[PDB]
This record gives sequence, C-alpha cells and structure tokens, in this order.
Amino acid sequence: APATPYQEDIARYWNNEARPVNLRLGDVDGLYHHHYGIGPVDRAALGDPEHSEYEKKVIAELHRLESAQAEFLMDHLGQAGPDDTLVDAGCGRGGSMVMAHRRFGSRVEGVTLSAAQADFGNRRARELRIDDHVRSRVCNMLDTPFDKGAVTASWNNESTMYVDLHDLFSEHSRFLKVGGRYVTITGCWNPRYGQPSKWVSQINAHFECNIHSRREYLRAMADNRLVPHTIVDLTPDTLPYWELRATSSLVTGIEKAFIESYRDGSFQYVLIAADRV
Ligand SMILES: Nc1ncnc2c1ncn2[C@@H]1O[C@H](CSCC[C@H](N)C(=O)O)[C@@H](O)[C@H]1O
Ligand SMILES: CC(C)=CCC/C(C)=C/CSP(=O)(O)OP(=O)(O)O
Ligand SMILES: [Mg+2]
Repeated sequence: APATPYQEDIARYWNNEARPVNLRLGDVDGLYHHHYGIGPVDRAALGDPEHSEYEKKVIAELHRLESAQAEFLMDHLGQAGPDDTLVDAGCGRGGSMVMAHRRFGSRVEGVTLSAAQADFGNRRARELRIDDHVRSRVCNMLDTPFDKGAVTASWNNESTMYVDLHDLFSEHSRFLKVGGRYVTITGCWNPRYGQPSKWVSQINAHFECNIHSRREYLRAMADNRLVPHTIVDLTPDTLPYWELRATSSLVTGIEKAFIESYRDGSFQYVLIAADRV
C-alpha cells in the first residue's frame, strides 16, 4: 500500500521499466544493475569499432563499469560476514545484493517499491541458490521492519533522489548498529554552481526524481548521527562510461544531460561513506 501519491508514481515507474540498456547489460553475467559506471574504458577488449561484434563488446564493457561502481561502493562497507545483516535501500532488480552476498556472505535484505523488481530479484536469488540469505521485499525504505540496531551496514546506490534525505538518514541511523557503516553513491547538484541547472532539471523530469544538492546530503547526515569518513568526487571517473554509452545503439536520450552537466560543473557524481555513531 503506497505511502504517498509520489511513491505510487515511483512503484508504477519501476513496475513498467524494462529498457534494453539495463536488461541486455544484466544478461552479460546475470547481475542486473540500475546505476551508472566508473573507471577507465578497456579499449583493448573493445577492439575495432568497425568489427561485427563491436556493439556486444560495448555492452560487456558498459556492464563491467556498472559492476565496478558497485564494487567500489562495497569497498567502503567495512568488514561484514555470515552473521551480519546488510540492507540495500531501493534495491532494484538485485544485482548489488548478489554481489554483496558473494563478497561478504552476509544476510542481504533489499527493499524496493516495485513488486516486479522484488519478484525478479527473488527469482534470481533462487536460481543462484542463495535465497536463504538474499531477499527483496516491497517496502518503503523510509519505514522498514528492521529492528533498531540490527543492521551492520547499508547503502543507497542511486536511490536517494526519491526521498527526503533527513527521513532517509533517520531511518538508516535507526536500524544501523552503533559503529555500523553507511554508503551512498549519488548524483547531486553542485552547490558551487548555485541551484539545479536546466540539465539537472531535465534528469529529474526524465526519471521523475528529485536530485538533492551536495550541501543537503551532508546536512542531513550531520543531523542524523551519520559521519562521513570518505567522500570521493567520482565525476571524472564516470565520464568515460557516459562517453562510451553515448556511442551505443542502446542510448536512452538522457546521455547529453549527464555529460554536459558533469562537464559544466552543475552536476556531480559522488560517493559518501559514513559511520553511524
Ligand atoms: N521510498 C522507496 N522505498 C524503497 N525503494 C525505493 C523508494 N524510492 C525509490 N526506490 C527504489 O529505488 C531504486 C532506484 S534504481 C537503483 C537500484 C539499485 N540500488 C541498483 O543500484 O541497481 C528503484 O528500485 C526504486 O524502486
Ligand atoms: C541522478 C542519478 C545518478 C540517477 C538518476 C535516477 C535514476 C533512477 C537513474 C536510472 S539508472 P537505470 O535505471 O539503470 O537507467 P538507464 O540505464 O536506463 O538510463
Ligand atoms: Mg542502467
């Protein structure tokens, strides 16, 4: 039962989504991601752009960068093991959850507003025989069933732009144990630019989302017991992914808004990793 009209819009959006730039990339190795990539492009793997198999090599390379982005996120989760619970807040089709369970062996709990996504991820988990440890549910991430202090680490990978940040961080702070760890990778508008540019607004309109400024991320963390220990401006790191993607037949039309706003300083891609204290 949707918490607000807006969250009903978001459930409907993701229930309806199935773009090739997501499913064909996930098909490469069965890790289905809904986030962007980081790191240098492997031009050797790509080979000659004129080759018959170029588009398939581009697909494998873009997917490799999107998985690299998740790995980088998890490098900031600290240590976790089989007796711990990890929470993926706004978990998509569950590729990050699969990777986390492989990396840490923990119980991994995902929440999403989309029944089609939860169903997809739970089917994937059963296929991989890790469904006793990895579970998606349809649940608003601002109001979860996890007990106070029960969670060792948690994250939002490109899902914070659908909620009020004070409410989101109050919720993670509630369920994270003292000394637990939080990470987010997000696109935030740059308060140095001053307000959201036209490009940022085009991205909001495209995804029905609400990009926050970097100032708001840090303010909401400070107000909710979450203290950053690492912040990385990944903007230069994600541009190669976007410039490569822009050459792909699977483009969605938002590539220019990301590239141009990254280049002009109005928009930035950032990792913030924090302790719950
Ligand atoms: N209030 C809310 N509660 C739970 N999930 C939410 C939410 N608002 C948005 N979402 C989820 O946020 C996700 C954005 S897509 C990113 C998915 C995933 N973290 C990945 O990196 O692949 C979607 O799954 C959407 O359902
Ligand atoms: C501002 C940022 C970083 C993201 C905007 C919100 C959002 C849901 C982007 C979608 S990621 P995904 O569903 O994987 O999108 P596409 O590849 O189809 O463009
Ligand atoms: Mg995608």
